Amino acid sequence: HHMRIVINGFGRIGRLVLRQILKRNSPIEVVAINDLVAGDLLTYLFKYDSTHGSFAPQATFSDGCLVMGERKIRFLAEKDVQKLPWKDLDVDVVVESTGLFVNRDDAAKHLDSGAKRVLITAPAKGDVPTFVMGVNHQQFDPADVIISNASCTTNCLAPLAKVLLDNFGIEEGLMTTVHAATATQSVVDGPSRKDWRGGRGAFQNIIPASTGAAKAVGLCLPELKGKLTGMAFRVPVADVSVVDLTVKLSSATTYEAICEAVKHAANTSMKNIMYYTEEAVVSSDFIGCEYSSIFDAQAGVALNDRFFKLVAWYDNEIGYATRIVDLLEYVQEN
Amino acid sequence: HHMRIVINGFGRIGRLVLRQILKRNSPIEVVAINDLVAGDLLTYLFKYDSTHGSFAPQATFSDGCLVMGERKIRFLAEKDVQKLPWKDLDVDVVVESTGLFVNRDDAAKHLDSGAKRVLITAPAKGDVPTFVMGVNHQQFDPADVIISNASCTTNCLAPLAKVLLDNFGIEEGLMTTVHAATATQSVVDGPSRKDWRGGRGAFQNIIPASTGAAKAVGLCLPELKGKLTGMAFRVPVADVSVVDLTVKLSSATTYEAICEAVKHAANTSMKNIMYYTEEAVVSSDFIGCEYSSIFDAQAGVALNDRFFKLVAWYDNEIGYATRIVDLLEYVQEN
Amino acid sequence: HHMRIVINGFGRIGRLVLRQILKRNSPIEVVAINDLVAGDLLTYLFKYDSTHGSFAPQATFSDGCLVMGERKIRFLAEKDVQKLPWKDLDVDVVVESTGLFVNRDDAAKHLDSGAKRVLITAPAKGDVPTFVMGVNHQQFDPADVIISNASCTTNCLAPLAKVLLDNFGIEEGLMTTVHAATATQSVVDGPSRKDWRGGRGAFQNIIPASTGAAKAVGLCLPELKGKLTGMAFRVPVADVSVVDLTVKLSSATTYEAICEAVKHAANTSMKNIMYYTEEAVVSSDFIGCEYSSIFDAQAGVALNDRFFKLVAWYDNEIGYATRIVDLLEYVQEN
Amino acid sequence: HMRIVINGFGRIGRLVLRQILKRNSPIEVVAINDLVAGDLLTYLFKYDSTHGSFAPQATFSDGCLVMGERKIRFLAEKDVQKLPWKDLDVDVVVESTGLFVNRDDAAKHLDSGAKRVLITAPAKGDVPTFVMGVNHQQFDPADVIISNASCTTNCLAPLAKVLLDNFGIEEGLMTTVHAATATQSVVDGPSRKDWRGGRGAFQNIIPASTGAAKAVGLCLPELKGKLTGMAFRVPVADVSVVDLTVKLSSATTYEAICEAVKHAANTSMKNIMYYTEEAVVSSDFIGCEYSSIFDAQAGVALNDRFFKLVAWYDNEIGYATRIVDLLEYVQEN
Ligand SMILES: NC(=O)c1ccc[n+]([C@@H]2O[C@H](COP(=O)([O-])OP(=O)(O)OC[C@H]3O[C@@H](n4cnc5c(N)ncnc54)[C@H](O)[C@@H]3O)[C@@H](O)[C@H]2O)c1
Ligand SMILES: NC(=O)c1ccc[n+]([C@@H]2O[C@H](COP(=O)([O-])OP(=O)(O)OC[C@H]3O[C@@H](n4cnc5c(N)ncnc54)[C@H](O)[C@@H]3O)[C@@H](O)[C@H]2O)c1
Ligand SMILES: NC(=O)c1ccc[n+]([C@@H]2O[C@H](COP(=O)([O-])OP(=O)(O)OC[C@H]3O[C@@H](n4cnc5c(N)ncnc54)[C@H](O)[C@@H]3O)[C@@H](O)[C@H]2O)c1
Ligand SMILES: NC(=O)c1ccc[n+]([C@@H]2O[C@H](COP(=O)([O-])OP(=O)(O)OC[C@H]3O[C@@H](n4cnc5c(N)ncnc54)[C@H](O)[C@@H]3O)[C@@H](O)[C@H]2O)c1
Ligand SMILES: [Cl-]
Repeated sequence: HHMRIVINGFGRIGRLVLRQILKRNSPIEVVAINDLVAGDLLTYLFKYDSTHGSFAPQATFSDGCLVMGERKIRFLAEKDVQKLPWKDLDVDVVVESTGLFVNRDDAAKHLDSGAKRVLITAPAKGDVPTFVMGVNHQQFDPADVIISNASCTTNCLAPLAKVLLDNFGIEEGLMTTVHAATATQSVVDGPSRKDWRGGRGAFQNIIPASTGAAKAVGLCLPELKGKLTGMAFRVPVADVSVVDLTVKLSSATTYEAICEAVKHAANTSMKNIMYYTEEAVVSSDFIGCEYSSIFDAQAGVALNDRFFKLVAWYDNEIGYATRIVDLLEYVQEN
Repeated sequence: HHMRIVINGFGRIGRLVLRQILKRNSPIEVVAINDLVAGDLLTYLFKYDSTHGSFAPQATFSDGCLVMGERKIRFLAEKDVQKLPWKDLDVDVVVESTGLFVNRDDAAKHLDSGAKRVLITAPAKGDVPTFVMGVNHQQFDPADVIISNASCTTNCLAPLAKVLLDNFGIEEGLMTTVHAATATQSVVDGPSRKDWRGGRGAFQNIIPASTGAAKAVGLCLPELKGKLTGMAFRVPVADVSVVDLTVKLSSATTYEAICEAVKHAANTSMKNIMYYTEEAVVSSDFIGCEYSSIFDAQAGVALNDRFFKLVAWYDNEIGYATRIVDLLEYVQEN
Repeated sequence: HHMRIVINGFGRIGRLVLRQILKRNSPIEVVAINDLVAGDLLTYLFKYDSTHGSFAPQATFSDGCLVMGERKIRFLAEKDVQKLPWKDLDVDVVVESTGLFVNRDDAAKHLDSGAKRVLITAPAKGDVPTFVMGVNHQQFDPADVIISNASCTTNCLAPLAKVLLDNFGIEEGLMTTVHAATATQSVVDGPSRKDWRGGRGAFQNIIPASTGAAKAVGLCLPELKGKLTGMAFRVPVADVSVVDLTVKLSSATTYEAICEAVKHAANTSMKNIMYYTEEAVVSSDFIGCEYSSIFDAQAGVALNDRFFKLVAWYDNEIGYATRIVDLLEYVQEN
Repeated sequence: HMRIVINGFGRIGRLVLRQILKRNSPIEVVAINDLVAGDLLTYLFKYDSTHGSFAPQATFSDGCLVMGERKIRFLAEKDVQKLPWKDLDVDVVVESTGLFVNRDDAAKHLDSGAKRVLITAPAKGDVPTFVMGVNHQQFDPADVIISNASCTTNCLAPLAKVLLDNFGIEEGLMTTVHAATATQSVVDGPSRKDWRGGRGAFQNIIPASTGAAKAVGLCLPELKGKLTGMAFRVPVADVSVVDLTVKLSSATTYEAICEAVKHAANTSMKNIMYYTEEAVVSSDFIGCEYSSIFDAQAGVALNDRFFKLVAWYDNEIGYATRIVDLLEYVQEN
């Protein structure tokens, strides 16, 4: 009587989603894993992780499956999309995490192959409902067959933006994310058609990049439509990012009142989504942290009673994968 | 009568100051070099540089001097300040680049040892006039015996702030600098009494840090007093930093008009101080660049006709060292 | 009764030694911690670690002590050694991990201040017995008041050398260690009187360095005197190193037989000292690993039946700190 | 003059063009083939994170790389058979994609009209392999498909030849501590050939195999079966170092080795080997054009026959310079 999912794309997100499913003993049953390489190599990448340490030492690859005691997850290596056997496997939700099927027309092919629902682990183009846990996820409708979990940056900015919005109101906001390197970057200078800068050596450079997170916050928080914009800098760390939010609030307030508002949210409405800290934290302190947004109280500054610069950390890998598991469990219960 | 200077602290700044003096064939004569290690080791660090490449292959250390053809610079290794022979060497300006004499009372010890003037290559505490080339350096008075060149970050933000001030006015400004690692940081987690986060491993972490640039810009541009605030993030690159300036202007404008104002300033009032580019630049492209502030036209964003986020690069080593040589030559001419 | 120790130098090794004492619930009682800064900063560095994650979340700094439930460790900040109160604190062993008292005459001052024994966490100059767990530690004499645990590299090479010696004999051995960066290195190019190359930017360079491990192995394994030599390369990783041992054995053998010899030792005589793996391991896979020497079976190569190149990993921080605790527990029982 | 084309405008392809221009070589680059448009390729040629900016007046215009009066046609064909080497007067195709290392793959350039193909990597099959300063004079004008070996082979082979000619070699085991390359990953990902090579390049020391030791046995047949080796990939963007443990055939001293290498660097190995006694680190060789820089102070001696020797090389610039050197030698022969 549990939820049957498959993971399409066993990458950073796909593998860590399975890790988080196992780490919490979720009732979700992972039925199949699809990627481009054989299961023995995927099992290796699942067991060994340069960022998050080793996992499941007893996990083994046997007979085309990932064997973990009695749990057996079927490995697949199909690229034609239409040849995925979701009808035979009775797939409830496809976790679409390849990074290549962000268009709704592309994601709809999983539905044609027998899947009942599709969860895109990235911002999606087209009429795709997008949810951020703790912000607008209760707006999920059982009739939505293709949904998105937004980006990791949106999951960091949106909760903070909601606390500021509900408590003080927002007039204007300009956001910067100092972002860890991701798989789309290059080890040495190479070509990247969509963004030339992104092909430059990932660990030699601070790399400016665009982001849609600020506009995305305007979708799950419609009162913020047209009030936020942003940019990004890619920097040589392998994981963990930070949001730098410069905001003009609608009401006069103090930095203490903002801290108290975020602290109160982290203990109530934003429980397990936002975290509030006053420690002298650095990025590596958040490797493995599962919150969407960790408010850095000592880092922020106030210019006057309406202009502030606020700092919020996030493990762009683990925090996002955990939100995927949270959203899946919410969809099963609705 | 040429200017006779000495370099106190032959570190990143001290060595690159000598490089830039020689690279331009300046009439400034370096009389002595003071540091904690022998001259043979200092000559080695002068000839080989992990960031800026090898320099002066014919340079050699002989008889306690740095021999470069006919130029001979005396090496010193005194730390008690009071034993430095600046009176016998007829020192016009001491380039104070140890990082330890930022207080005016400490820097005044060079004057007691025979120096006529002291230039602190960092923000200074006390009544020390601070100058930014292209912003307020013409306010230098020959009666000023202890002067400062502000920080590298202030030299990047102040020219951009002046252009914005003169053309559109500034109501509010919130600045973030994504800054390269510097010598005060640590290779692995260690203690840093004044700045706990700064002792964490420099190349494992995004490290939040405070900055005095926003307050310093309010001093050399008094119309911006109380209008600017800022913070910093230290990231794993060995050189080159970038200013992220969120500014609300006093009058409505377009992003194109801002670009045109900076472009024109770089060709006129900010000649050899600011540079304007529209190229797809990343940080390593500015290694060796001598400008104080390089406006990145494609990286910036606009929220509306008064609220913008602007991006300006700087080689925190070479750009600052070049401004030191510029300020010395200006002081010499007045 | 139980052993009372103090940690002189609360650095990478000093903190991880305390961490390893607690992780195994050792009967060793840490009575005092001495370093250069106050206990609140030392507590912060103990709780947060860029390389090994956070630890002891309920640990607090209070009244100049490190409070962990009912365990209370006194914090000290004395550097003059002769003013250290080891007589009043009833100190059995000083864990000397500052890196500054490697000479026996310097370490003997801990005895003059009231300590009964000194364990130097580094190679030591003078008549200091040096021990490698699993190789020669049973040669410890209760009369030895100042002892050494050798280097991290010696603790990796010596166990492997012993297995090769006992099974096949060694005619010649030439060792290279590709070593992680350590606290003696620099973030940017700076002066290093003892080692000019070591002052160059730690994360910009492969940096050649000398090593005493090969000679140190010749002391705890006298049959190898004059048969081993070595060098090192420091590379931009924050932790985990690897030994590259080129060895010509005394008798003909196969690479499979070497693997079986090491694997067999790991299950018996070298239990918890050596580990044997055939996995496709990389350096980060050994972060947190407690073995002194992990044999990388698939990475090594054979030239012929007597000349081999063998690969052995070690977490130079955690592996060595664990051996410190192992040596301390052995000394208590003897 | 000699007319060449560059197939694969990557790290090697671009720096080869950079080295041709830096020396004002008579070689004329007729066309450039890659997967992306010329404007992006022009950008990557002008800006380089490792070796700095170059050719500021260069621009992409009318599908060409324009540099004053030089105009290089840009191509973006992947089907090989659709490359117009017959219409062009192509003398040598610089095969630098990394994907056509087999002779059967390289022979397709000949089918399109090219007169010769130079594979910028170790090649499988009956492909003559040359190392400048070691065996390049064995080049035969009848050789239509040739190889320049690897960057690691170009560092090890000159040192091995000096040791071979002066003292003889009994046995040798080589390790290269190697900079990260384009085949690696920024974060942990799949790599079918070498699983370890897909792990995060700048988080890890990564063991890897190498064929350099066997390749030295080809250009120096007296060393066949006497050398073996391995590699460690480490988090630097450029410059690698060879760690050669060798048993020599005759008793000698470390000073005699240094003097032999120093002597070769001044004569037979001029502009191929360099001899230094400075306190060098890897970044000091960024831009260095020698194939093999002997690090005199880093090496150690065990006895009068067993030594461990250290030789640096810029795996990008040194290799690209040897490509241009080999091309200029082939043109004159
Ligand atoms: N990396 C992050 O921090 C992060 C954060 C939030 C969201 N996301 C999003 O998650 C998605 C996955 O990114 P990632 O970081 O895991 O990247 P990744 O490169 O590590 O993972 C993608 C995986 O999909 C596989 N794949 C590629 N083409 C395929 C195909 N046709 N069929 C099946 N499998 C295929 C690849 O082999 C790879 O294992 C992206 O859309 C990304 O934008 C990533
Ligand atoms: N590094 C940058 O990017 C940058 C930019 C702008 C300003 N600055 C400022 O320039 C100053 C120098 O910093 P740096 O980057 O050159 O650091 P650094 O550590 O590289 O240089 C300081 C040098 O002074 C020497 N020194 C220390 N104590 C001394 C003493 N008592 N007498 C003589 N020499 C002594 C040290 O050995 C070292 O060589 C600092 O105040 C810094 O804030 C640096
Ligand atoms: N780092 C490793 O991987 C490793 C491995 C094996 C052995 N070791 C050895 O362990 C020793 C400690 O090295 P580390 O890596 O911990 O370096 P570290 O710099 O991290 O630790 C040294 C600590 O001692 C403190 N200290 C300095 N002078 C002091 C004084 N006079 N009194 C008290 N405290 C003082 C410093 O503040 C610092 O916290 C060294 O001898 C090193 O060679 C290190
Ligand atoms: N990188 C080094 O240090 C080094 C040293 C010695 C030899 N090599 C060899 O040189 C070769 C090139 O490697 P690199 O470092 O330049 O890698 P790279 O990835 O930077 O360059 C390969 C280029 O070829 C292009 N390409 C791919 N498929 C193509 C196709 N079908 N047709 C045309 N162009 C295509 C790619 O877009 C890319 O720009 C490899 O064989 C490598 O082994 C490299
Ligand atoms: Cl007891």
